Amino acid sequence: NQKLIANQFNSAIGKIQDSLSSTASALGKLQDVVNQNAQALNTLVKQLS
Amino acid sequence: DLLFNKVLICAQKFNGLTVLPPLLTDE
Amino acid sequence: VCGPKKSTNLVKNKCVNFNFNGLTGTGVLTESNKKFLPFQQFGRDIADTT
Ligand SMILES: *[C@@H]1O[C@H](CO)[C@@H](O[C@@H]2O[C@H](CO)[C@@H](O)[C@H](O)[C@H]2NC(C)=O)[C@H](O)[C@H]1NC(C)=O
Repeated sequence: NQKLIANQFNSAIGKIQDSLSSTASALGKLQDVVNQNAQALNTLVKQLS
Repeated sequence: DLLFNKVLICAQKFNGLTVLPPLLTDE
Repeated sequence: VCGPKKSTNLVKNKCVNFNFNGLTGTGVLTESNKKFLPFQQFGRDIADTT
């Protein structure tokens, strides 16, 4: 099944490409880290007021 | 590139809040 | 209402100790491109600092 397997693989990779291009929330785990640190700094800076 | 494209600093910095660069660059 | 202070020449693009009508701090004064409304006397950043 080498030809089929290569096709299924290549297709699956294409699906990843499209899923990432389409769904903004896909990387929520990394964005959440960025957001938590941004909030921590904004909170720290606002305390000066 | 898709991952990178998907995922204020002056106002913060001015209070003694700097950000250090990573040792290993994205490249 | 201000005390009898003498004013100095305005200095730009240099690190100075400034006092603007009672507002004090240390920094570099540059020409701004901000559109202050006729009634606004000063501005603030996201941090809510002058
Ligand atoms: C195993 O499943 C794959 C699909 O995952 C079958 O491949 C498809 O076969 C149909 C015809 O019925 C084609 O129209 C599709 O284009 C084929 N897809 C791919 C990726 O090649 C495969 O024939 C099945 N094998 C067996 C023994 O049933």
